[PDB]
Amino acid sequence: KFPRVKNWEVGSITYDTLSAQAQQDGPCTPRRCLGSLVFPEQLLSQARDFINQYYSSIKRSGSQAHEQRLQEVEAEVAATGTYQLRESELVFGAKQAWRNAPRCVGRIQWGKLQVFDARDCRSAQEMFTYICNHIKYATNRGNLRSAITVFPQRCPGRGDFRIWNSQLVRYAGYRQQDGSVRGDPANVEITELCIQHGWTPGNGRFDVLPLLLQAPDEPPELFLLPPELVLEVPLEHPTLEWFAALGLRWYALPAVSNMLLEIGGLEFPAAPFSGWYMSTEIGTRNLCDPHRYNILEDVAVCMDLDTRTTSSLWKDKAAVEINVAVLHSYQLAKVTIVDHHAATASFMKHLENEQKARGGCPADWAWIVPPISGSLTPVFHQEMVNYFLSPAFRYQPDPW
Amino acid sequence: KFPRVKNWEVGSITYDTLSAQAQQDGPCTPRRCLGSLVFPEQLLSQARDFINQYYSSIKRSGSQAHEQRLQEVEAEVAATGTYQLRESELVFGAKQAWRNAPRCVGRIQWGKLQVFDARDCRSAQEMFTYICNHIKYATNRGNLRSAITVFPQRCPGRGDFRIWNSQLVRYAGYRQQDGSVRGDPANVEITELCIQHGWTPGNGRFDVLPLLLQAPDEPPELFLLPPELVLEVPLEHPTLEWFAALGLRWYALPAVSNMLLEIGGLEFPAAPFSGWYMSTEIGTRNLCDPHRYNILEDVAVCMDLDTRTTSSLWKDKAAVEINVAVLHSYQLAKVTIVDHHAATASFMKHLENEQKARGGCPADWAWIVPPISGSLTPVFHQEMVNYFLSPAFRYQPDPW
Ligand code: HEM
Ligand code: HEM
Ligand SMILES: O=[N+]([O-])c1ccc2cn[nH]c2c1
Ligand SMILES: O=[N+]([O-])c1ccc2cn[nH]c2c1
Ligand code: NA
Ligand SMILES: [Zn+2]
Repeated sequence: KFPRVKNWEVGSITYDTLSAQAQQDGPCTPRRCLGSLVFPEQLLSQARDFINQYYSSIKRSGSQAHEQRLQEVEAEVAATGTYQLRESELVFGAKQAWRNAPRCVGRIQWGKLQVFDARDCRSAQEMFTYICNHIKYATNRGNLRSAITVFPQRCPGRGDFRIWNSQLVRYAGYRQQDGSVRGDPANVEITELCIQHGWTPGNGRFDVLPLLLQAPDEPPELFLLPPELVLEVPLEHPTLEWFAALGLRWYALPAVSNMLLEIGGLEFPAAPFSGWYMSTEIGTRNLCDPHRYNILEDVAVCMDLDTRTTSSLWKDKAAVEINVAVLHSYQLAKVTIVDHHAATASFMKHLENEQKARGGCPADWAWIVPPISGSLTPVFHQEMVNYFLSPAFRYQPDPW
Repeated sequence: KFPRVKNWEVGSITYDTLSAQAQQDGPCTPRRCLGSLVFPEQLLSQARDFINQYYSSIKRSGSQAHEQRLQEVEAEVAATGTYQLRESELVFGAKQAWRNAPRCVGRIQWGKLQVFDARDCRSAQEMFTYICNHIKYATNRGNLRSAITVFPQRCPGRGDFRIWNSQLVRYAGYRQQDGSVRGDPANVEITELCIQHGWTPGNGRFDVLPLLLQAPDEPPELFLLPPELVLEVPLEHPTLEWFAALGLRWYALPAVSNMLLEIGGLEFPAAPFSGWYMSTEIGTRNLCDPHRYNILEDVAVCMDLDTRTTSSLWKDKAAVEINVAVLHSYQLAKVTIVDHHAATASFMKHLENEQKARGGCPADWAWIVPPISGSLTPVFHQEMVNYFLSPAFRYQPDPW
């Protein structure tokens, strides 16, 4: 009943006993594995389980306080169909959700998370203020700090609060007449939506998009982040002098804003969170994916590489230097960043810590292993077990 | 019912209808995914299914010959508890087994497999002759040809033919008294077994191991491969002149010899197959894996790289050049080899062919994506479905 998990580099063996307690069910079946794919009484059950987790965490399970809390939750759900989380529970819940995220390699930092309680938010304007304060705190002038802001939970009698943008800071993507895209191709849809809602666009490759914020049962409202709040880093290479001339740059703060936070059966459709970048996401994914900025060929040509044949590994060489530039640039600008070697090494420690703590750790191998130099990192040689635990961060349909 | 499979680079969508027809079951459940883990009547149902597959392949399903064959097989099983394959079925079966291997990126060449029928093999000595013949045919002085030699099947009241070695060509691994290992650490166990059975061990880093061949109900017999039959490639770099001095080398023929070929319920414990190398297996895994030759640091030092900090990406830079050396060296020696870019590109074509041919393709994402520069290849951005189809190549316990 317990999956044997082996590490092929050292040969060590462990058994995931935590998986046996996975809340929901994934896409896999004994007939076929779908691991590579990206995407009343029920409420009470989840609520009771979460409360049990909370009291267990503070070493007070089975106490009068524990029993009282369970009774209160039941009473509220019986009377309103929902319930109110206590401040301390929201904090605990948010940390667990990050802890439970199978695709996150930076989980060793799970317990260090600043939680901003915005459950009293009433308007899009107030949403904006909350978001600006989050960005300010999180950016901390380069010494990034992990944070999450939680807006009002989904209610049975009203619409949801939603942040239309996928991240708080993203670059516009403008479709050109010739069929090409200026800016980030991943952001074409949201870019066009902003324009449709009244935003006169820029014409650059790195235009910070306005926020399209939605209050319950109301059309989304446009808000522009003060430039002074958006910390960016100009990209240069330590030896390749011409690299800085490409005019490339990236933002400091990776802040996912389109996921749903689930705590004890309660759902928070708007709960943006942020940490700091692992260099490969910028250097490899954002800059080199064929469907993103796709700068590989241009960089290789500037590096005087032989792009005539694949065997020269011109692509690999260019990607490595682009990653070097990202690391060099962030360190120079004094903006928090972590390379894939340091990040994966820290995750191995996280796995060890979690084995002792809960007897396992939900991890998605395809996402944990970096987009470049996979086998050069320890996680590549580590077998993993992927499963769903709650509290959790979940994907949800776009509000439009 | 039919899993939706998406390519994230192009946005194309397909449905794997083939998976719903997968015979055997895998390790995954809706509770948890174990996709990253490395490891009479029943016979008749498997036999009938395979016979049906064969007749469908020659467009004669439902014919008198088809029915007569099904009846013939049923009669044989009732009279002996097993049955024999016709040569044409054996050839078809072997090809399907390769076609069905989820972890193989070279499947576009599946139809070109040359199948050698060695079911008439009478002894370990004859087994050796067959193996040497295979090596000669397959190597072809550098112009590699894919092939498989099928030895007698497993049958009741008789032992099995077995090749103890994991591959026909492997380098010895000598555990030094100081804890280290001279040669390939992955081959320590097999090296020590060869020694026990009377082999006089060498002391080099690249000593070609002898073959430990087992005939039914007989102890394994030692056989030395004539040096002239084992084609090897000395490794050098196109610009780094000192690389050649490292004395690195690798063999031309990758020939897996410890897997079990399963066809229509029948099992062939000894059926060695071979193709040609994808450069990353040698350059990245064999030479750079921590638990293998682990030459990364030494090469980085010779390259004058700053090995003090991980953020300089010295590991990545060294790995790329080692891979360049491999490609350059095999091309210079005129020995067939394929880089990861060309291999993955060909696999995308194979997926397209298979979608039209069978409505799907069992593929293990974790194994298909190369150990370096994953996202730089098209397969990384392609969702895959992993399932078991028969005929198939399966892992089996070591004979000892
Ligand atoms: C402290 C620095 C952090 C690092 C280095 C880190 C790194 C990563 C990486 C590399 C990914 C995969 C690529 C991607 O999804 O774009 C990821 C995914 C994820 N991370 Fe973390 N992370 C950090 C902080 C956080 C925080 C603060 C939270 C939440 C409180 C979090 C929640 C998640 C979630 C939910 C995902 C999955 C996103 C998805 O499925 O698209 N991470 N993280
Ligand atoms: C012709 C060129 C070929 C190429 C470039 C190729 C490449 C690969 C690669 C890269 C792997 C990954 C396994 C590893 O990491 O060692 C693999 C696995 C595999 N290949 Fe192919 N292959 C070829 C031919 C063949 C042939 C001729 C067969 C069978 C008739 C075959 C059967 C398999 C099987 C069964 C596996 C799984 C082995 C394991 O998991 O240990 N391959 N191949
Ligand atoms: O805070 N996050 O969930 C998050 C998401 C993606 C990346 C990439 N580098 N760092 C990250 C942090
Ligand atoms: O013969 N094979 O199945 C096989 C196994 C691993 C590799 C790596 N490059 N080529 C290969 C062929
Ligand atoms: Na990003
Ligand atoms: Zn799975």
